[PDB]
Amino acid sequence: TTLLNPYFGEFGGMYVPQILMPALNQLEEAFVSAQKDPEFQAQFADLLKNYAGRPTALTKCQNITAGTRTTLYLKREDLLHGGAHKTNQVLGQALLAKRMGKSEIIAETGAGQHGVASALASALLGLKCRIYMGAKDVERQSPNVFRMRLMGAEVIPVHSGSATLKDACNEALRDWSGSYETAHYMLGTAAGPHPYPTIVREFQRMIGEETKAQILDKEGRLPDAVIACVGGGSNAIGMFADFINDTSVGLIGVEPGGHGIETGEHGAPLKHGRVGIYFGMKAPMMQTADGQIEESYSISAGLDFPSVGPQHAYLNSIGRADYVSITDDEALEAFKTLCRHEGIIPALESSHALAHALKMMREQPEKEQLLVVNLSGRGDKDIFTVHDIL
Amino acid sequence: TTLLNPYFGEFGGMYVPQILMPALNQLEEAFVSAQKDPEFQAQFADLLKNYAGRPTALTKCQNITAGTRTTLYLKREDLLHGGAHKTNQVLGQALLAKRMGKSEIIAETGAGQHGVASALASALLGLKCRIYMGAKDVERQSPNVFRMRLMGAEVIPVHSGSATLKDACNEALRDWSGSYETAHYMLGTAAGPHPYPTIVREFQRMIGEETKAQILDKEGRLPDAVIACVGGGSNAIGMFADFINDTSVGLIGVEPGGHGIETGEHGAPLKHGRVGIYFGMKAPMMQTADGQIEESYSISAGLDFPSVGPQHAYLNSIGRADYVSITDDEALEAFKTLCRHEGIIPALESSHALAHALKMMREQPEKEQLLVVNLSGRGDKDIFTVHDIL
Amino acid sequence: MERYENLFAQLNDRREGAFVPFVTLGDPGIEQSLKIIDTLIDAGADALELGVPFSDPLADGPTIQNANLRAFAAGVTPAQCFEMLAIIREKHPTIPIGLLMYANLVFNNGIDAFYARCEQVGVDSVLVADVPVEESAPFRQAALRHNIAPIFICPPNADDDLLRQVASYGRGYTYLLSRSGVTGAENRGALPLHHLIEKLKEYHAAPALQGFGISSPEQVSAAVRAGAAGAISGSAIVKIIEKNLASPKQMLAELRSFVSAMKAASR
Amino acid sequence: MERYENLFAQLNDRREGAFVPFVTLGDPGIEQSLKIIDTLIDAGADALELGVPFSDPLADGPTIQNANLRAFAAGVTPAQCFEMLAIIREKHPTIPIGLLMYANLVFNNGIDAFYARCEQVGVDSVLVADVPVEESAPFRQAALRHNIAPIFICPPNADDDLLRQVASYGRGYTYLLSRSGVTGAENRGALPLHHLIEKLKEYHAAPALQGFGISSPEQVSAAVRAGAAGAISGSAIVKIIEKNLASPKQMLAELRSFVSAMKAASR
Ligand SMILES: *Cc1c(COP(=O)(O)O)cnc(C)c1O
Ligand SMILES: *Cc1c(COP(=O)(O)O)cnc(C)c1O
Ligand SMILES: O=C[C@H](O)COP(=O)(O)O
Ligand SMILES: O=C[C@H](O)COP(=O)(O)O
Ligand code: NA
Ligand code: NA
Repeated sequence: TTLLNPYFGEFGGMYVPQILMPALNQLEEAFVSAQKDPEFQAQFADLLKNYAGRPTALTKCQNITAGTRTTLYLKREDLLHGGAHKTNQVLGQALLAKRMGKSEIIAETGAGQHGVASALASALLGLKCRIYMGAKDVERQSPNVFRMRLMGAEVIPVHSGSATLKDACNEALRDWSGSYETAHYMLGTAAGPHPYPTIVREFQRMIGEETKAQILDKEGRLPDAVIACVGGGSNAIGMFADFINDTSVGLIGVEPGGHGIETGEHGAPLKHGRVGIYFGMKAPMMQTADGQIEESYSISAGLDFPSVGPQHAYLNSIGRADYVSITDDEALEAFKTLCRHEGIIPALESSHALAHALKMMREQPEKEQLLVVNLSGRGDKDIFTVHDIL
Repeated sequence: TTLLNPYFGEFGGMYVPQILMPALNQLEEAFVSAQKDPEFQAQFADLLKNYAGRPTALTKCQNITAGTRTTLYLKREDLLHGGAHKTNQVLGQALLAKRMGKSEIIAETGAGQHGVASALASALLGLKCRIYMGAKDVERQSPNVFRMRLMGAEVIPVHSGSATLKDACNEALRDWSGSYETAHYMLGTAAGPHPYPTIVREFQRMIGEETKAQILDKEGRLPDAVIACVGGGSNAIGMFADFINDTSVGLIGVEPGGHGIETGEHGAPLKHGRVGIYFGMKAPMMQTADGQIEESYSISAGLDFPSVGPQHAYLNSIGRADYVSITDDEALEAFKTLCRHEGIIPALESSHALAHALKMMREQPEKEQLLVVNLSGRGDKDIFTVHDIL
Repeated sequence: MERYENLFAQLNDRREGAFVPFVTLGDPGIEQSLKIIDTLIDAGADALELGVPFSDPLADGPTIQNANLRAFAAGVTPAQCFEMLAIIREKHPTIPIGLLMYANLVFNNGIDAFYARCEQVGVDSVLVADVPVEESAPFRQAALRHNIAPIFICPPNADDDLLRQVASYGRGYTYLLSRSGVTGAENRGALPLHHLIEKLKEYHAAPALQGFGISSPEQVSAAVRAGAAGAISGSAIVKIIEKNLASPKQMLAELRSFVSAMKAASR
Repeated sequence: MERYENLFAQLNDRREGAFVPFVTLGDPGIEQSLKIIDTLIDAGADALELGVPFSDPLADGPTIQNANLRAFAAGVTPAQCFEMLAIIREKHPTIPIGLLMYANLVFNNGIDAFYARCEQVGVDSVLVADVPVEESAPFRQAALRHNIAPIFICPPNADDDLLRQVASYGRGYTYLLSRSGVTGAENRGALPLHHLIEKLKEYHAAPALQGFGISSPEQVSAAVRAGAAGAISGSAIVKIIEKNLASPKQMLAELRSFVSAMKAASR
């Protein structure tokens, strides 16, 4: 029995071993209570404003759109403390952990951004943080690993399975299965078992709320579409949530197409995978024909979650949101274009979203359209990657 | 003849070859005109707000000060677009360049942050940017050099002299001596010939203006002191300017003490150098007994300017501001402490300022004091340096 | 069929508890796993609990993570597991065979089709480790349509509503967890389980098999004395495989010695 | 003393322009620089313009940047330069000797003390390259108290107020820049300088020596024809040093050939 519906249509649920169900029910109840609590809301807003730097800017990109009838704005989550939107929801989850009387945080991370985010929130709020990270990811993200440790978190390499994000996800759940009485699991995206998809959307929905107010101020109308990359689905649902009931506003999510969908080396399970049950939820998964879970491939390390949030699968099924994919070369081209024409270095994750906006503009340059791209993070971390390719 | 006084007491002036004097007079007149122009002011404010992310947060650091009677706030220039305060004044200078009808930008850089800043502003505003950088600095700042080029600037290594910042400063002036009719020299600190000390302070003074309003809102009174690192003097004069007439507010500037003042391997010319004439101005310089200019040494690459802004030398001489120094090990300790206790990674430059605040707190823990440190930049760039030392 | 019911009746007539080993099918290869299983039965196993290799076994500690890695190195697939199961049933007509599965392998090609395949090969029960009672409806319904007992875990943090649900929905046996955490022989449960056991009997639940951390004879006799119908041991068995990979003959001898000892403790 | 005035009078009597080479003192070593200077004079230099090595010569192109680097490799200091100057004056009693200095070397140990040292060794003039007229007051005053002519640059972008100031303040000669930019033989000035030259004479300025980019005889004769009193050549001379570092004897021969040619062009 739960307070809120754990499903978005057929997708979602609470597919964890029975021993973890009390922890999920406890978290759901704490969340419902926090959402009606003016003191919790004031505390969250204060950290968002005075620690993280909200509200973030909405930047118009006239150099990019010159000569066309596209007007494009970027929502500047690259300017949030930590360099990516993940900071919003780790602060709310840290506060939920304290509300429940927990003193320890467990988190998983792939590219490391979620681990840095979890470590910074835990340092600020006095929580003891341990992070699980696939050993292959530890090897290729030494900078992030060192940032986590400078912030006082313990980083534990995971060598099982493929030694990447999914295996860190498993290990986090194995730990929580034994430590839930003292530790909160600070999950990194809008996926996993209920209530996580719902809590992560609500702790990211200020992205879309601010965007709406900002665009109304600057243009006096809502966007024709809002566009966001989809790794696990958090930045995209945070941008989409406030516009879901605005039927005229398009919601476009962009999964990584890797080397190309036809090559099979991609990370686009929503449109090109198959529904399965893993990580606590029923959702589209990267998996073999026999049901073994597989990795997502992208030039961008952070779009590596091999499934997708159940709310996105639901919005897709009813046709409220549209999902597309962008390849590695398209993302690289968008990264180069933003640097040169606007002086902003975008994360290679966010570059997928910007690449799809550029295609909408270039393919029909005389179509009048007001677009917002969620610039989910900054790309200083990606310059070596981009340098080596080039 | 000039419109504004080129001196702060005995310090400052316009010590350039005669051929550059028309360019300085032109710039001074354009600046005076821009400062009375509501359209220029609106345009500058719009870029600061909607592109750069102003206003920046003022963050209270209660974990750091626990157990003492110090209250400490950090002014969050680490959250400005580009990661450091330099972005404020390059946007204003880019606009002055366009106001004068110039289409090209020349800039110098040491650690590269000024070069990235100049390149981003020039990309946004349609200016063709060339950057001079000491070849020894080019070798040790490959990331910044690549960011400049991604943003479309031309980076030109300088091999003369010591092949570091002062030699790039010279080369920039040699170029402008021949190209001033089409190019504006976008100087990187509040130093050099008038009118640069004055323009750079006025294009950074929103740091102190916002701090004042923010502290009055949160505490209902002005700080007992505002504390900032001093490489060339821009972030510090931007923080100090609005408080100069508030006689109760202490102004403390922190030069790098390197390995220790007694070792001679430091970068503290204001308190430990000797007045000379170089880079267009009369000011305290790092120099030998015979008058040859020398480098500044610091663990932080960005506190490398071998002199200091003439306004700081003047504020010191009359005792309105106090200047101190912090060593490499003190800065490293402050860097570690902020990461672990507040989840913020500070630039090693800014860490000098924070280290002096920590000393003010620790040396007299029962003294009641409200302090603001200017957190001039983020320290993601410094993690390798810090990792290797440790 | 009613193999669990026949077993527990027989055992009750001898005042004996069940001893039920777990292994991962195909660890460390198909042929050796078949030999391992025959040895477990010859040495006194009353029933089998068997895993199908899966990419992400989130209820398992390192010992069983490694068994899965070994099975994958041997190329073991679910279809190969089903062929093994058919062969095990053809050799041994009465022993209860229960699967311990992860959800994605059951849902993959259709939940109903999975249970139908289990009935075709002779499996008696299925525990899906990452399906709590609250999500179990399609799994239990499909199990029952194909004469397969759906098994539920009764955790130590179980409340009364959960005990009633477990007792109502489960068949064959109830999996009584020794403790929180994941599988592993290193970590022994020490909580008193007497109350849960009595409550389950009060609610007419399927007989309880204690599992997780059972690695020694005294823990088998303790489980039976507390009122459980038996005990399951997996990591302890799997560790004997892992330590003897280089000597398949010695591996079977040690498995025999251990299962014999554990089974003796249930009498 | 009035060495520039005596020179320009003599030259006017022969309807000749002055040819004035520049070198950096101590490039490429003290002894060789002294020999270079004697050769320049023997081959026909009418006056000398001499630089003191400085760490940051911001008015100089690469050729002179390199002369400074060479002098520093030889350990050349300002005090060593002053000893050289005394020695040059002791050998040559009438030739005008002008310094081209950077401000910090003049201000270092006191502006007055610098000019006093120049008077003690026999220097006739000083041009401080990074002191514009607007900042020149303490420099010109100190120069005049020590019988040293303060020299100012008249740039191509000079307005009337600047011409008047230059004419009023300067003594000895006026440095007429050929063009914008920094020193260097590669880049030749081509602007007509006739108007500036006439305006300076109208305002009774010290006689004009054209400098920057003068590297060939035809440019010497062109400067004299336009009305200048002569011409200065530095990078062209310094390049002969740089190209002949390995053969000091050949270096002096080529310097002789070049200065002789440049001086012939002024007649
Ligand atoms: C982690 C990350 C993403 C992907 O995660 P979502 O949950 O899909 O938002 C996207 N952009 C940035 C910058 C990230 O750090
Ligand atoms: C460049 C820089 C400084 C030093 O320059 P100032 O002109 O003294 O402010 C200080 N902090 C940061 C972060 C910088 O990038
Ligand atoms: O039921 C199978 C489990 O593997 C038993 O737990 P264990 O591995 O801790 O013995
Ligand atoms: O007066 C000295 C300068 O060196 C002369 O210019 P130049 O080097 O271009 O000949
Ligand atoms: Na995904
Ligand atoms: Na300095």
